[PDB]
Amino acid sequence: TFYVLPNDDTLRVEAFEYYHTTDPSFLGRYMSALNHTKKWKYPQVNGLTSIKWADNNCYLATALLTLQQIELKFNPPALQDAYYRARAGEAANFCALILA
Amino acid sequence: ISDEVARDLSLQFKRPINPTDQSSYIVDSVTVKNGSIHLYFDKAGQKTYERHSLSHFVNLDNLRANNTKGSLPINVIVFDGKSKCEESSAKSASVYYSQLMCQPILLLDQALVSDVGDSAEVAVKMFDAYVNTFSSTFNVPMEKLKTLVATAEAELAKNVSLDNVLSTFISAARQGFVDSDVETKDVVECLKLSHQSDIEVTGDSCNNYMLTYNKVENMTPRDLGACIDCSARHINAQVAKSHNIALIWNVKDFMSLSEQLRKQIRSAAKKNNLPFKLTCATTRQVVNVVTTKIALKGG
Amino acid sequence: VKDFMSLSEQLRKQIRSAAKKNNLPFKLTCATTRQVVNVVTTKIALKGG
Amino acid sequence: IKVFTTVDNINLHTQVVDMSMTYGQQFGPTYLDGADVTKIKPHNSHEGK
Repeated sequence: TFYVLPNDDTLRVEAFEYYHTTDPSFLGRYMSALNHTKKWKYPQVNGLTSIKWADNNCYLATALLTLQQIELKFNPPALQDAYYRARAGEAANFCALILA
Repeated sequence: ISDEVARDLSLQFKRPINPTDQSSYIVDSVTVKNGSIHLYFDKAGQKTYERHSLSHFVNLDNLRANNTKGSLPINVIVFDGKSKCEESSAKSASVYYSQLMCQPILLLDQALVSDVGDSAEVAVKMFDAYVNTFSSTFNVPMEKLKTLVATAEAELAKNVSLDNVLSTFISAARQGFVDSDVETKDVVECLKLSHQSDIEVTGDSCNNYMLTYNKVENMTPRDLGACIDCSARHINAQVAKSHNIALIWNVKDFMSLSEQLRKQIRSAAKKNNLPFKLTCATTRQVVNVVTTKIALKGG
Repeated sequence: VKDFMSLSEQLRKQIRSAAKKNNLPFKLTCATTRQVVNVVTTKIALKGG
Repeated sequence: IKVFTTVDNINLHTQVVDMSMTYGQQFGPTYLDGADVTKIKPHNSHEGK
């Protein structure tokens, strides 16, 4: 399965201003990864998110566990809101952003 | 001639007559430009508007229907829309002045006119209110504040932005009275939010407490994650009242919350009649309380 | 609702037609709250000068 | 050193003091757990009190 998006430099400049990343191909890869990660399920154990093993997600789950227990703040407001949602169970978008 | 007088005249002259126009109309929107105010209304299904000077709108009591002057400089009558009593009598009372002025009278809701009152010195008034709040927070001697306000007067004469002027004012004033960890931007944002939302501010330590009425079932995931980050707790209202405990939250964390959540929390607090203030402190007070830690049903 | 009323009829019709053509769901509300969420958005305003 | 100070005993307030002078010479009458510290110079273990 594949996805296609046109090119617009103004949108990429705005995305860089919001997210502080200069990658011109960030958006397409991020969307492609997010679409695949949405297929997964993220249950919880002892109030901490658990993930069924798939596509070598062990180190990703370990990083999630590390982030769940430490003081953490981010400069991009979008990333901070994504972390907020992930700690509430919407970990798919945050993981996709981290991988992107 | 209006309908209220047309019938009487027809009865007196013993023959039908045709009225020319309605007695009054209701204004719906207001626009202000170049020291003048524009009023808009719909007449016979079509948009209509008029222009008038803003100078006469300073004194609202002069345009009230019960004015003892007996004359109206303008064809605009100010009345309270929520007051069903006087708004009904205004319609009847407008007839006399319409006949005196030989033209229809415009009905204008009081709240909109109250919002209308505006100038360029309103920013200066807001700055003065911020200074008064800061003084109440810190009780600095008046003379130093007066000197700083005198400098701020020249700054306002320069017509600089409110943000930078207030930042410089607080940075100069904060010396000797504010801990180094506090930043000027935090104070400025807290003052702005306090003015806009009518919230009192104190410098004491926070507690991050909330009532049971703030049910978690309606929570969005983002706000729930924010609550997890701030580590909030629930407590009974009467127990807090017995110990005389108010609602204290960090200004930055409270701002990070959603608008709807903040409005709901404030509404619940006002319904329970609980004092509530925001703070810039990053520490938690320790008082003998019995509270339940808010958390998800993780499993 | 109030902002929608402030708009012109032709603009509302064009917006609704575009939304329907793009299969985009759309609703109205009387609330005064704003959905502050992460989105790459450009503010509709005049050009700089 | 950095130490905590309070009035309602549950609030968040913090003070920073120098160990060269005593507590009383800088601030005044101060006590800690029934022990007078007005005329006592601090040491390392007093951090965080």
